[PDB]
Amino acid sequence: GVAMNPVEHPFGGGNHQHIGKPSTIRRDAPAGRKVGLIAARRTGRLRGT
Amino acid sequence: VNVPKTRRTFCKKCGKHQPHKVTQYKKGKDSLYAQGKRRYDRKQSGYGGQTKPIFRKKAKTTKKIVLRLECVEPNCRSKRMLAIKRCKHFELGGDKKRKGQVI
Amino acid sequence: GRVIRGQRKGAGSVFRAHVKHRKGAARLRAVDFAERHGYIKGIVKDIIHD
RNA sequence: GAGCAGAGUGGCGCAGGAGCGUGCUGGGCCCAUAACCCAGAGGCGAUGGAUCGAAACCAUCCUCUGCUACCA
RNA sequence: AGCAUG
RNA sequence: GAGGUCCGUAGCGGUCCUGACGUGCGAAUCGGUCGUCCGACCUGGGUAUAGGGGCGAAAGACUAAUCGAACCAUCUAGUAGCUGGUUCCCUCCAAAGUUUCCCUCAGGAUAGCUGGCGCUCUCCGCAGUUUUAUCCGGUAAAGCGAAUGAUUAGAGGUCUU
RNA sequence: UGCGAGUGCCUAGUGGGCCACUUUUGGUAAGCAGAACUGGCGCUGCGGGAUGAACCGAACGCCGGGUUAAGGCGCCCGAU
RNA sequence: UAAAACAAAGCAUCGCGAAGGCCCGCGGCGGGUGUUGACGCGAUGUGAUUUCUGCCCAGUGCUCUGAAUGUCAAAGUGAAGAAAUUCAAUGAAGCGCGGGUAAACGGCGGGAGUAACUAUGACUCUCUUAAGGUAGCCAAAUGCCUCGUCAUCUAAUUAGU
RNA sequence: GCGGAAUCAGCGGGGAAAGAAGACCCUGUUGAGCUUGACUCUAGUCUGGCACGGUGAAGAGACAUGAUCGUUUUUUCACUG
RNA sequence: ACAGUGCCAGGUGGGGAGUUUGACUGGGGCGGUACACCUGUCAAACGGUAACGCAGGUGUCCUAAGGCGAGCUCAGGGAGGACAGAAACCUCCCGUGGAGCAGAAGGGCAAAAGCUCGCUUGAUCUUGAUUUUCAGUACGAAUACAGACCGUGAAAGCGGGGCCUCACGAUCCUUCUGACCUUUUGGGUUUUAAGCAGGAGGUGUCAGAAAAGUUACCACAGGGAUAACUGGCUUGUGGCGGCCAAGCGUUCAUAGCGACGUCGCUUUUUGAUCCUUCGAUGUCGGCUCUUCCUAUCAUUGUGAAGCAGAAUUCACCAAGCG
Ligand SMILES: COC(=O)C[C@@](O)(CCC(C)(C)O)C(=O)O[C@@H]1C(OC)=C[C@]23CCCN2CCc2cc4c(cc2[C@H]13)OCO4
Ligand SMILES: [Mg+2]
Ligand SMILES: [Mg+2]
Ligand SMILES: [Mg+2]
Ligand SMILES: [Mg+2]
Ligand SMILES: [Mg+2]
Ligand SMILES: [Mg+2]
Ligand SMILES: [Mg+2]
Ligand SMILES: [Mg+2]
Ligand SMILES: [Mg+2]
Ligand SMILES: [Mg+2]
Ligand SMILES: [Mg+2]
Ligand SMILES: [Mg+2]
Ligand SMILES: [Mg+2]
Ligand SMILES: [Mg+2]
Ligand SMILES: [Mg+2]
Ligand SMILES: [Mg+2]
Ligand SMILES: [Mg+2]
Ligand SMILES: [Mg+2]
Ligand SMILES: [Mg+2]
Ligand SMILES: [Mg+2]
Ligand SMILES: [Mg+2]
Ligand SMILES: [Mg+2]
Ligand SMILES: [Mg+2]
Ligand SMILES: [Mg+2]
Ligand SMILES: [Mg+2]
Ligand SMILES: [Mg+2]
Ligand SMILES: [Mg+2]
Ligand SMILES: [Mg+2]
Ligand SMILES: [Mg+2]
Ligand SMILES: [Mg+2]
Ligand SMILES: [Mg+2]
Ligand SMILES: [Mg+2]
Ligand SMILES: [Mg+2]
Ligand SMILES: [Mg+2]
Ligand SMILES: [Mg+2]
Ligand SMILES: [Mg+2]
Ligand SMILES: [Mg+2]
Ligand SMILES: [Mg+2]
Ligand SMILES: [Mg+2]
Ligand SMILES: [Mg+2]
Ligand SMILES: [Mg+2]
Ligand SMILES: [Mg+2]
Ligand SMILES: [Mg+2]
Ligand SMILES: [Mg+2]
Ligand SMILES: [Mg+2]
Ligand SMILES: [Mg+2]
Ligand SMILES: [Mg+2]
Ligand SMILES: [Mg+2]
Ligand SMILES: [Mg+2]
Ligand SMILES: [Mg+2]
Ligand SMILES: [Mg+2]
Ligand SMILES: [Mg+2]
Ligand SMILES: [Mg+2]
Ligand SMILES: [Mg+2]
Ligand SMILES: [Zn+2]
Repeated sequence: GVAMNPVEHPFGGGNHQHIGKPSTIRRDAPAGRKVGLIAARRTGRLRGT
Repeated sequence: VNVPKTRRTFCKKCGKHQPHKVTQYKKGKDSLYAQGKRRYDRKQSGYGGQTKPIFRKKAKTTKKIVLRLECVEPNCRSKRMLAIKRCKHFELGGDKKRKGQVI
Repeated sequence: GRVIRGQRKGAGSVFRAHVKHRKGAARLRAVDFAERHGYIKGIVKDIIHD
């Protein structure tokens, strides 16, 4: 998504390839906005069970 | 500023100077059945979003202070609305400042 | 903006499953009197790749 | 150039009716030193004004540090 | 409980 | 005799010469030189996806020489404080770029400057002028042995420190 | 001293200005920027400044004669 | 503009046990994934292999629990009033309140003194933050000063190493 | 200062040469693409209320100084149409 | 008998829609407010008068710092008196204001407009007229009256805010106050609502829209009213050259130099301005090629040296050739 243009993905655009906004989003997001990690309870490298 | 709680001043109904209790006027609670309010409600009802302007660019920090004067005569009970110049601080019946004393 | 690809996948134009060479639905047999009370047997004829 | 912030015990800092921890001095403990204990001393960048009275408030100077200074 | 050095 | 293996035909593509041409053979072609060439390969036909939609190994790329929102008709003679144009003669009069207000500074409203039509009178009134009286002013000049603010140099006194 | 005055309607264009003698603010200065008074150019041709928007003279119906303004009178070129 | 861009295998997160996850649709017992079932479907980041992957949950996100003061709409309840009406109690989600999470977006200091010639300063004191840039790497396609300083390459090099 | 018909082959000084109502800059109370902590809305989605929408049995209640009987609010369990 | 559906209610909702994103300005941006006001000056002795001209101030404060009356005189200095002093308190003398009057500045003021006391609420109710900006419109502010009711003083008088010049705000909507007020519509009563008159809730872009960015993917109408490149005026800065003569040059101002001062030229630097050019005059360098200038490096001819020779400096005619 970061490799696209802002017209066609909420992640594209910018003079650097960066997301520019948190990837985690609420489950109650409209279609078009619901991209990335969906309603993540936890994120990062799992360390344990 | 400081204003005493009793003022001897003209009473329109009696036609002569009488004593008056002095208090501060506060704006009353808005009615739901004022003609303008119910016109506004009927215009808001529906689709179209907000219709009348909302004021945002406030500029004045101070409001004019308005004194409510109650005639003390037992059967007169007249009231007048009396405004004075605007000031940041206000009080009723403060202590009478006295000069020539240590501070 | 435009409709995004994950939003286009639900219209089923070019995102439908390629199912011409699939051999069928993999389903157990329908329940019946014999299966509910006793049993029946079958011979395993083929083992194929779909 | 224009904007902002900061000048105070030897050195780092707090803060309208001059202090903190460290440093220093003197005496304790110790064979002695550091550690520890008991005390003491040391001073609001400059100028003018408001206020009864200011390190603090308001202006002007002397230093210092940061943010800018685009577009052809 | 804490006890470094010559 | 394996390999998204190498050189290299056909095919597919399009590097460099920034070569040719550049009112061209051509609204993208030509030559030499190039990349790949058993694979994520090339290709006909059929078929599906249609405009704020499609499709995109992602360049805002392609969607009939049209794409950072196709094309056709209509609403529509859309709006323009902004450019350009605005058709015969003669006679008489003849300016303004200034005041106040406006999301006002390429624009208006308003006063001023103009013209036209008159009317009421005349054959006392007025004046971008002087004179005679009468007031008003604080600029040029001057002053600092006069106030305020500066500022140079010598004198004479004293116990005033 | 000079001169006929008063008064009412309707009204277009204009609301980018510029220059010069004296006064004058900013700026080193400017064919710079900003004001005061008067006159010009814009809206204006004509004689002179060789040439020129605003300089000097003078303002304009079509002509004949005469005379002047400012500026000129070696030749171009009218006039020592 | 053929590239350093995109893709890629690999790595790592996230949601979902079907009345479900993601998505389409004006609408229906509508439809795609789905002839599918976690070794799967869907959503993101990084980019083979080798070696590593430091600290921060203060901010902004996401997420788990609902009983303390809280707030909190419509409907319903009660009371007063002649009635419209007003008042009161009650009180969902969501915000606040309390945990977690950085292979989520992101972030990762300054000032003084000191070693027996100077120079550095391992060491000390101090103000401070959520944490104060760890392992590595460089005038790099990232360094203004800058044509940095040394060495090498040359007769001489703002170039290269 | 000077200048003499009509021409041919070259040439790139000049015509402030040609093409296109400057694409840079500014103005317009002209737009569009995109973004968000701009303003005003909105699809979707989460939650509450009323209707579809029934049958019982218990618990906690308001009722018609203890209990009973029959009116209703709610919690739980069970039933099916 | 809950999923679910129908209809309401609250939350979330750049997924999507519509729209806005001031002005002035030595181009625009950033900065600033010269956008509403006040004092001195500019400002040219009536009044008026500009620039992002100069020096400043304002969005307040005051139950008294408003109103009367009475009684006093201030800043400062001199001379004295236990502690006491540079500076506490007392006394006398001089003292035109050199003090104070809320604040910026200007004006004004001495048995007061200053200081201290006494009594008070003219900072109240009402209709007109006038001045200031001005269009002779509004607001704000102010001035003379007039009619009530009061304060104060023995009284004449003075007072409807602050000694004067600033300190503030329309339509619509809401809110309070006032009348034995009018309407609330076929008639009557009572709530309610609407009127009329006076205050308040505010628009600081202050005669008063409700409002964030980016475009190097861009478009349109125009603009030389307006920048970037060239040309024009100017020459601060840059470059070059003079005049004077403290000193240097072991002596010696001037062979060669030349401080402190001062006068110019040039348009090969940069600025300053915005006159031409936005229905287009092709932007830096390098290559190639021509010509011109002199402010002369070398070459020809000369003059001076702190010129013995050699080499080297200063200057003159001189751009022919490098
Ligand atoms: C086909 O059109 C052209 O030639 C191209 C063009 O638009 C390109 C614009 C730009 C230069 C900014 O790229 C242009 O050249 O601009 C203008 C031009 O047009 C012909 C002539 C002008 C006008 C007077 C002399 N000068 C010559 C060049 C020039 C150079 C500039 C500059 C402005 C100009 C202008 O500003 C920075 O340097
Ligand atoms: Mg891209
Ligand atoms: Mg988007
Ligand atoms: Mg960032
Ligand atoms: Mg509604
Ligand atoms: Mg191969
Ligand atoms: Mg090959
Ligand atoms: Mg190519
Ligand atoms: Mg070519
Ligand atoms: Mg050709
Ligand atoms: Mg569709
Ligand atoms: Mg492809
Ligand atoms: Mg469009
Ligand atoms: Mg206009
Ligand atoms: Mg307005
Ligand atoms: Mg025009
Ligand atoms: Mg004067
Ligand atoms: Mg004078
Ligand atoms: Mg001028
Ligand atoms: Mg004209
Ligand atoms: Mg005329
Ligand atoms: Mg004329
Ligand atoms: Mg001449
Ligand atoms: Mg004649
Ligand atoms: Mg002549
Ligand atoms: Mg990641
Ligand atoms: Mg990390
Ligand atoms: Mg957190
Ligand atoms: Mg390091
Ligand atoms: Mg080389
Ligand atoms: Mg290197
Ligand atoms: Mg040519
Ligand atoms: Mg144009
Ligand atoms: Mg155009
Ligand atoms: Mg405008
Ligand atoms: Mg728009
Ligand atoms: Mg918002
Ligand atoms: Mg949204
Ligand atoms: Mg939008
Ligand atoms: Mg503007
Ligand atoms: Mg005058
Ligand atoms: Mg008196
Ligand atoms: Mg009276
Ligand atoms: Mg007074
Ligand atoms: Mg209105
Ligand atoms: Mg770009
Ligand atoms: Mg792009
Ligand atoms: Mg111009
Ligand atoms: Mg130029
Ligand atoms: Mg010079
Ligand atoms: Mg000598
Ligand atoms: Mg001009
Ligand atoms: Mg040309
Ligand atoms: Mg051309
Ligand atoms: Mg010469
Ligand atoms: Zn009364």
